[PDB]
Amino acid sequence: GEITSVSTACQQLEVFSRVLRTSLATILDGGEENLEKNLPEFAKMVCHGEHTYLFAQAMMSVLAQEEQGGSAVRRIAQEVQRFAQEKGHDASQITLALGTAASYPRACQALGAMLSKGALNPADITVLFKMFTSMDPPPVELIRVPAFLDLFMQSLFKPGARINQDHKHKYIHILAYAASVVETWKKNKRVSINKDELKSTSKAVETVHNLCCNENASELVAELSTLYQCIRFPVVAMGVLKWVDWTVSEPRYFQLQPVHLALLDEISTCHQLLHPQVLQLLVKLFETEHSALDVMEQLELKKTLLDRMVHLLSRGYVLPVVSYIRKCLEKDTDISLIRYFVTEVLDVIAPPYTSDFVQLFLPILENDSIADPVTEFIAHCKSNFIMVN
Amino acid sequence: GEITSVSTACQQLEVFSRVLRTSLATILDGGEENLEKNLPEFAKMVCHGEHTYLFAQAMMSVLAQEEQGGSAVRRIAQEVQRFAQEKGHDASQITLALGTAASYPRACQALGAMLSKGALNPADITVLFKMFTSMDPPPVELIRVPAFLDLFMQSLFKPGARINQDHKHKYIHILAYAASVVETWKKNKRVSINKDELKSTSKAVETVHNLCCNENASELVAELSTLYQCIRFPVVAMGVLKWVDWTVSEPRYFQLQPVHLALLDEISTCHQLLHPQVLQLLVKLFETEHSALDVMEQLELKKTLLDRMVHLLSRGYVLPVVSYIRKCLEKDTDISLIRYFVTEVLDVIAPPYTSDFVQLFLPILENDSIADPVTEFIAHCKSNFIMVN
Amino acid sequence: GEITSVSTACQQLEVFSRVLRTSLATILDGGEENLEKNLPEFAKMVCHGEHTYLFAQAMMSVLAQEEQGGSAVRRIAQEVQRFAQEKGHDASQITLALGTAASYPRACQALGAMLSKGALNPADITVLFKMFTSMDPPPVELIRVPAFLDLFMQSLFKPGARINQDHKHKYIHILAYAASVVETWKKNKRVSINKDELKSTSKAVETVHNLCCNENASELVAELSTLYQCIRFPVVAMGVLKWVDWTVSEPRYFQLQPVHLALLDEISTCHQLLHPQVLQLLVKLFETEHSALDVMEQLELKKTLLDRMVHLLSRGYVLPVVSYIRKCLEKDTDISLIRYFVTEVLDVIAPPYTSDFVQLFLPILENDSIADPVTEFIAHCKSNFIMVN
Amino acid sequence: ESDTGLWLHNKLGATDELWAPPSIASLLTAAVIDNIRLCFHGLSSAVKLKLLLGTLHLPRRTVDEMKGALMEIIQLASLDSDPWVLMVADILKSFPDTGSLNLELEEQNPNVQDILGELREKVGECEASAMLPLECQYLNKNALTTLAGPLTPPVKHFQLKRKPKSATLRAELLQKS
Amino acid sequence: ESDTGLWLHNKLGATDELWAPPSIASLLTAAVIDNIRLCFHGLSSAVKLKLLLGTLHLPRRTVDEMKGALMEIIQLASLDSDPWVLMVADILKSFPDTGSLNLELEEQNPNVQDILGELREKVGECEASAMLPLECQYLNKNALTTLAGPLTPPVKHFQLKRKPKSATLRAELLQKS
Amino acid sequence: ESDTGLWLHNKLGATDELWAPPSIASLLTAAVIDNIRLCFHGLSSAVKLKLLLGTLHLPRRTVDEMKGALMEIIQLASLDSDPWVLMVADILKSFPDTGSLNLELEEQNPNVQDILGELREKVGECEASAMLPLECQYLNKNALTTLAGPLTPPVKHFQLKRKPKSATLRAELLQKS
Ligand SMILES: [Cl-]
Ligand SMILES: [Cl-]
Ligand SMILES: [Cl-]
Ligand SMILES: [Cl-]
Ligand SMILES: [Cl-]
Ligand SMILES: [Cl-]
Repeated sequence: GEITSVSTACQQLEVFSRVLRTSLATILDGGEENLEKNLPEFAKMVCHGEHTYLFAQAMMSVLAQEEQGGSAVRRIAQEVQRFAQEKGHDASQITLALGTAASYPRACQALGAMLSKGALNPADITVLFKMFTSMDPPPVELIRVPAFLDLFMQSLFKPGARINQDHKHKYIHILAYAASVVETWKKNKRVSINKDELKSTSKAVETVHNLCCNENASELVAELSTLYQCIRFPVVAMGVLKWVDWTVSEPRYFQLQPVHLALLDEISTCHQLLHPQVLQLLVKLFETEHSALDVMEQLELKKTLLDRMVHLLSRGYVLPVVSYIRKCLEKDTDISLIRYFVTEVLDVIAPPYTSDFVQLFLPILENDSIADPVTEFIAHCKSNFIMVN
Repeated sequence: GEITSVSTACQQLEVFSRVLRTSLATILDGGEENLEKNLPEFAKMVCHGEHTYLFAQAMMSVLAQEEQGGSAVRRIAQEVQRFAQEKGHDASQITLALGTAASYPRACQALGAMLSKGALNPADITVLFKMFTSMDPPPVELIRVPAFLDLFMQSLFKPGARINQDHKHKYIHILAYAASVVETWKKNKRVSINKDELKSTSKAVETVHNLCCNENASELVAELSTLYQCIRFPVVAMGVLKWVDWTVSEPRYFQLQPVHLALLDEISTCHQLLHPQVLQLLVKLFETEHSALDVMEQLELKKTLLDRMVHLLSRGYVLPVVSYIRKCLEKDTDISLIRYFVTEVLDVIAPPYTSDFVQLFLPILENDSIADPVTEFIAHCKSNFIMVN
Repeated sequence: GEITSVSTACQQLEVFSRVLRTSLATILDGGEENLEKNLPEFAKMVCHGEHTYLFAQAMMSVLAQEEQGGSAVRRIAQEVQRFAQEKGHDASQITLALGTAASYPRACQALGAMLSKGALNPADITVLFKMFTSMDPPPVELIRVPAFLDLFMQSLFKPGARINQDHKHKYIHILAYAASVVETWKKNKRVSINKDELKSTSKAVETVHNLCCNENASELVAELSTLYQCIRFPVVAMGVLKWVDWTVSEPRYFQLQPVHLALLDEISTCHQLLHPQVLQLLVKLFETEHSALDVMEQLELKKTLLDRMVHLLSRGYVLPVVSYIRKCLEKDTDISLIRYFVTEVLDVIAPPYTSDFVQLFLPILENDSIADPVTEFIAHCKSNFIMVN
Repeated sequence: ESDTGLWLHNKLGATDELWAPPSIASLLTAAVIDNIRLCFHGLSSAVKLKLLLGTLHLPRRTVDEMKGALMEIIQLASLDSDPWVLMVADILKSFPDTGSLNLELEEQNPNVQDILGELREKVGECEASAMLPLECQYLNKNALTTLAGPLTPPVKHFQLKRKPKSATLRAELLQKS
Repeated sequence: ESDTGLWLHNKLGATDELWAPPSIASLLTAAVIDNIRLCFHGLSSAVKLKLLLGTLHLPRRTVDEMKGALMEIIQLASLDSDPWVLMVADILKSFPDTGSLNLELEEQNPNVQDILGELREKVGECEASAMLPLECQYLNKNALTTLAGPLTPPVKHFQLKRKPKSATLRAELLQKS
Repeated sequence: ESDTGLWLHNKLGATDELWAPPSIASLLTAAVIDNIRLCFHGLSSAVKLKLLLGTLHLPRRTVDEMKGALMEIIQLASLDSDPWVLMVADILKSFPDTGSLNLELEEQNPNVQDILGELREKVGECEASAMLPLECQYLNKNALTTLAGPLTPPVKHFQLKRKPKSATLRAELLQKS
């Protein structure tokens, strides 16, 4: 409810510490669903200065050491590291000093360079490649940095792109290595390295990479069966999701008769960890002002985007999806589109329902209740559910 | 604010107990006015299973033993017993085992039979009748069960009805006995039985019963003076109220030129305990969709129903009446009808006013304040009342 | 939220004391800005009876003795004393017995007489005048009573007025004495009296007094430079403000082509203590129903009154001014006028902004945000400010 | 009977039904009652709750005959693991001998103690103009006052200057005759 | 005077009036004051509150004459049963001798102690830029500063890039002459 | 260098910049590092915070050379008056020798103790289906399970009677080939 300037909140360490404590509490409460809202209010404070960034990241690293739920703080720290990156702040020096990355001179050097520049160069890629091919490769956790892996996404699956054919296998291998290789440790000593899945994963990435850069895609439908099989690899599904994003999000795309969106249903079915990104994309395309499209074309397109949400919902990502439809209803979107979402959802769901679902789906039902599965759902809820306190 | 499924709330005794504690607290807070709202949320939980019904009713019987306000819990228990009945659950076995009804074999047997079937039969009525005619009749509290007395209402005052003339006096006597007879007790020993009012009460019921079953009523206005005198007996007033209900509530009734509603004013004037039922009826008829009636006829009819509310209000049932008019204003009803209620009420009331009345009647006054007694009331309130905290 | 009758709150001393404690707390919280709202709810209770007025004023005098902030309670007491006056209650006897005014027989006698009658008479004015001309004059704090000084305002600066020329210098001198004379005390003993500013202040008042009573003003613009110089004296600025008030507030005034309002800008620039009165006047003229004025004339006139608010705002009275524009927006005034205030304010302000200002000016910005300095302000706020808790 | 516990599952194991099924009196044979002590340990809570509540639906004659067997079952239920079975066993322990339920339920029973503790205080807070039972609506004043005491008159929220429009309507309908 | 207490009821017993009625100074005869000690016990609180407050409306000459009788009445009021009468008697006890009210009111007076206790702390919390009395609005800076200290400057909520439209308006009206 | 502290103000005194300026590695000459111990006392907090954070941007070779001088400065910072300078000095004290930051920060540090105290309890409260780091989104199941354990399946908020419209769309696009 109260507002505060960034400068004031950072001037006193005492004051900054208190806001950090409540902000972090809120983000941990909001879960991954409300992450996109609760994050920037914290990140803006933390990224005010390099010293403020240092202190907050030191606090988050210590919390991340907790066996029970410490991973959730590591997520928050990575979200903030991305905020700094997108605002032109270089936080690679801090990120590497923050962990055990500095324990390996050569690799940490090459990794920090690329993280500072924000792109992948063949020089530092070869240095990493040779080391992971040797009899004694560095810990795989070193190349499993979100900021690093993303650089591969925009270099391998982005419409384009500038890349060297004599180095392409090195880019693919390092990515596939980060995605599939499994190490075993005992008392901080690495016992074995499992590379069984490295061959098939590397092939999956290489296959889809060749398809994406090609485009024209009209050849996509022909190799769809191969494409679906590769999507089962999470690293590949991320790539396809990003590729579909860059393809569709770019203006002057909707002049065709859409296979790009159809792939999203396969992504959702295979990978629950990608559901909040799939939805994030679907709501980005749902709120775009298509000035080049015809009115009837805008309506059907939005219906198409809703069909993706209903599919996503049917994969077990229901509460955040239902929540979004209620938000644009109470606050814009025409009534016909909201009624279509209700119709389609009520056509595939059945009791028992949880109270958490009813608490969100019943209110959206009784705002403009004129449309029988609707009244039957209301009758069920009235019979089987109770308000407390 | 939070919602809960019935199944979940009943699975754990610990959890069920906590909800019972807060639900009962709320109902006791809401008074008889907010009873119709706060009851079903509790009743649905309690009536989930016979074992849940048993536990809750055992808890309520123990609370009912409190000399100071225990009667209010007995009311709640009876409201829940009715909920179970209306949902097809048989809770007669529990109800009788709950009290000292089981102390009298013959009577308790006949009383449970009829309570289980939900109707009155001449067989079990005769068994009760002979016992209350003998030199040593059972305690009158035994036939003073709400569920039992209601069976008399739909058998004596309902449009109809199926009844035996050779048994009619037995039905009338038992009802009049429950309504008028007064026992004196000392150390759980009955000292005397007062039947002084049994003759006149029995006659009052018999008189109005003959009038109601007759109908056509066009003969009602002729015997109106007799009818008003009988209404002074509360048991008869209940009958007339139920009869007026069944008469008017039945579709295709409003084709006549209404004496049935006029009787309600006499009910209200004589019996304060029947005010929440009178209002409950008036709001049921006020919310009915009369598709057979003309638009102008619908308007005047609703004005007529409002005239009953203003009369009821003038009998000291003001706060629940004022509260209802504010509810349909803030949330439907046309402005003209709301303005008529304001006009009529302000034409008969005068200072001093209580803060409780002003807190409800002043807000309804200043929503669309264009209609002088109105501004004069506002001037009084502004001069004599203060907001705190 | 809860409402209470005045009678009930005063019948029990215990109850009255509790309401006094919370009411006073609220008024001290509301500051001078929310004073006009939080005052009448307290004053109505206190002015219920003379005994209630006595008790409350005794409590406030004791609180006023606190060196740290006791002056704020003296303000509240004076506001209540005015409430009693405006409701026909005479509280002069209590007011004088409340302080050390009763220590000086002659003066206190004359001062109470005029305070009881509510006007200035030459008889009691001469008694005060002779005493303040003698070698040993009474304490100046005695004539520094708000209720007294106001009597001078309506006698010297009101359109008119009934006054004696042989006594006029006595009226002027006493006022100028109260405004400029500075005494020094040591252990409740008056050491010296400084009258250095008495001559120039007396002249300033006399000059503007002659101008105001004259009128026709069309001669006002000619002597504007003299008028601005006199306004620097706070006592004179009060007079001009009151005079402008009586002039403009009187119906059938807006038939001319306005210098009266232009003087308000000079008042605001010179005296921060008069800002809440300047605004109080501006909002009184902004809410007047000018039935004699043309629609286009009503629009431009309201724009003119807004120009005074923007000037006032630029003098450091911003938060109460911004707050009023938001109140009439959320609750009436046409959109064009609200957009003009936004335009003019955003044309003269620049970073840094306080969070207190943003918390009020940002919400008013994003209600109907279509009008670039607007979006640039929003961009600044989004970059530099954070919501907490 | 062979596998008498399996047979009770096919009769009362229905999760849909949570109340006594129609013709429950015929399902509880006297011989079955004597067979319940043999197979009770393996029964589910749902079936036990239907079994125990079933004793209330038996005629006074049938109950008195196997009251010894009923006491044995109710005792078994008072040693159960399910808190619901335990609570029901404490309410019915007085039934087979007296035909009435037990309302002394606070002994070493935290739930009941917490319920009655909090609500007894709440009940006493709302003794002012407390709502009466439904039967009171059917009673003449003297019976009403004997049973529940004098009624509290309605709060006077205002003062009537004149009588409403309904007062004239009563006189009219009385003039028609 | 016969039934002097009955006569006070017909003069001050008006429940509508809660302040000193017009010509209250003429109602309080010196002889009446000496008659109040005879009939005070039966008077209502309302009349006593009009009686006690009435002493403030009497001229200094009239008060000083029967100051002994006034002290006797105020003492009687300090032994009253009504808390309002008691509070007023404690404020006026200093008046007949000094002509000023008593502001020492905390001695064995829970109400006053609770009022001043809570508010003294509240008053100190809002000493920052506290609102000044009304007379300060009429004072020249030197008198103002002597009395209330330096004024706190307005909070700077922004920074002026340019002067508003009202600045040009001042120059115009100065050019017209 | 003469007035080496004045020169640091003209290079890092910019209040606008709160992060390491471009080419900060070239500004921190080895000789300058040895000059910081001479002029540190007069430096502002802003410049010190740019100075201390600047050590992270120096290559491992440059750091190891003047690690003795860096330890001396970091020690000086641990005796500063600004709480921000003190906090940063405690995090970097492990750097010039190990190349890694210090995460043992609770020793006599009320702020850190209060942060970690409250949040360690909060982190443990949300261990149920806690959000995973971003790298997990890129991993095959076996690597994912090794690193973060089995994923909690989605909560079943309902039961699917039929498959949605998107199921038919998959079959169509597979038939086209
Ligand atoms: Cl997965
Ligand atoms: Cl369910
Ligand atoms: Cl009655
Ligand atoms: Cl009143
Ligand atoms: Cl000033
Ligand atoms: Cl700022």
